[PDB]
Amino acid sequence: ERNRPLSDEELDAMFPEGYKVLPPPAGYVPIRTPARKLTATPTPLGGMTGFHMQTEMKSVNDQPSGNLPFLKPDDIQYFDKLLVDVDESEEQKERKIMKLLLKIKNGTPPMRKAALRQITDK
Amino acid sequence: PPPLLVYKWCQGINNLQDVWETSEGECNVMLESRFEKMYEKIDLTLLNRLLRLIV
Amino acid sequence: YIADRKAREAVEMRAQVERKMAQKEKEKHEEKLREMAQKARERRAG
Amino acid sequence: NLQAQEEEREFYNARRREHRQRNDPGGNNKEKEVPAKEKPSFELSGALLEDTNTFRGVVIKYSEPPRWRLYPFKNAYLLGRHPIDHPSCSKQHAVFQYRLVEYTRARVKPYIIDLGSGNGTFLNNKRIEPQRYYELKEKDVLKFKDDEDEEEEEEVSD
Amino acid sequence: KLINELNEREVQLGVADKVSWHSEYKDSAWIFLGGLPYELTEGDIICVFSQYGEIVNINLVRDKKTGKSKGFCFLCYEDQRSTILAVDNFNGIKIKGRTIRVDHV
Amino acid sequence: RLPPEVNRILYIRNLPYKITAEEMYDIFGKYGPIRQIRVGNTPETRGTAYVVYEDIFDAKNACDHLSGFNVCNRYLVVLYYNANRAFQKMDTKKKEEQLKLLKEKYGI
Repeated sequence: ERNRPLSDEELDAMFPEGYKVLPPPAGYVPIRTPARKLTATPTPLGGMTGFHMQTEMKSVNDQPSGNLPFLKPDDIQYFDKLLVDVDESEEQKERKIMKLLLKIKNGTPPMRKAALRQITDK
Repeated sequence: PPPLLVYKWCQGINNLQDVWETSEGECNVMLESRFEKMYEKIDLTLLNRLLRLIV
Repeated sequence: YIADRKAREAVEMRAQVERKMAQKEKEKHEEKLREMAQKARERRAG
Repeated sequence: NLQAQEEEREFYNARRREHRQRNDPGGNNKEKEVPAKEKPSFELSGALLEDTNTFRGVVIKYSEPPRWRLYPFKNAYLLGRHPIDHPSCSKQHAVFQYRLVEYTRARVKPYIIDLGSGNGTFLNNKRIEPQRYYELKEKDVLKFKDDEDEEEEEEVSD
Repeated sequence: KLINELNEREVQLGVADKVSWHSEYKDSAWIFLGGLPYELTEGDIICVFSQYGEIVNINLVRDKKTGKSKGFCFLCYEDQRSTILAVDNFNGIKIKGRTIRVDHV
Repeated sequence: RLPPEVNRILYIRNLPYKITAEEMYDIFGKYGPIRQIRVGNTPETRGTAYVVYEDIFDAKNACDHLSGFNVCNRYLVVLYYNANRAFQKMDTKKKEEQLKLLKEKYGI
């Protein structure tokens, strides 16, 4: 079913533009290959975690500009491009300005109205 | 609940080791008091460093 | 502020101390257990 | 008057029943009602990892006693040939289902159960008959003519 | 499939028991299991449906010549409340990938 | 015993720009073998990555324990990645050779 193994062209088929495939090592990759065998093997082995008491930066992003009505925790995947604040340098600016969708989806009713017209005339 | 605390407190006293024995001249002392002004005397600057140890 | 800086530093030092004293113990335990196992296998051979 | 009717009936199990109810294939040895992981039973014992009871495995290749790994039992486990079996074994004599090791409650205690592997399995070089849970005690030995390996059990202490 | 939505209109509206449409019958044990898998047999369906009662006798329809199931069985329990329980409960069930149907007779 | 929407792919964010794929493979390598991993090298997508495993339940245990997990000063955003969306950049083709092979080797 959906768990059927995949190919690198099939891999390039799913994800959108602008991402790179990485090996860090050949060795960590060999860890990933033994990982299957070691998912059984190293889970049966010594392991644990602990914490120490010690005194103590914290970045994060909502959607800031002026207002930008709120993003559900999932919708980030769609609207992530709006989160980054890089601005003012073509088509990428049309997709970027097209996030007025977000204003249609979530927001106050007036934002939905005005947004709706603005996208109609565009 | 508070009254149950009173009960834990009484039987807590009565379960102490040799608590009531006056044979050798032992002496028990109950002391009740308040901190008087406690809220009002907390120092904010200090309270900040004290909270930095916690959270 | 001074007390906080020096204090954090001191507790940190004490931390690396406790860790350093801990790892030696762990390795001693693993070596001990491995010895018990090797002795067990030897008792299995004879 | 040899066969009156050619079909008759069955009154027997169906392959899709036992199939669907156990699948990794279909497996055997569904866990009994008791089975519980060992770590949480060390939590009801009030035991941090220092004083906790963890069963570590020890390997010796049957020809040479002279670790390929070391295995915890704390995280039941399906001992089999390699994919289905979790505890895969390179031994060519192990049937596709060889045996199983289930921790049960009687206290949290380790148990070994043979699946009726065709060759059998030797315990302290003394085999056990199939289809009953056999408690294991620390330092006991397992080997799956057909024995290429050995195994030992250890509680974590010292 | 229509059953489960009748039980939802029966529970949602606060039908309150005896006016229940299992009181439609009161005379009948035998139940109808359609949409059954062809690999199934007597002992099996007995083992699954003796859950909610004790089944006295079931005649599963199996084509006379080939001698294989036509895909459904008429069953008979020892108890009616077992029938009411079984129709109202065991329905919309997955078996071997296919959802069986049950109802009175 | 799983929600259908989750998939073998996880979108992971709140990453540093210096972060190394060594830490990546190590950390994420707990739950199962990596199918592979991508990382945005592009001005907007820098700081984001996608992880893909040989099995879904791998990823399930991952998002279970890795939920809001920490690296450096950061708590990573761990979400199950969507499907479809932008795909057709690639095509459906190259089925003919492989299907001819399975039709040849096994003869079926």
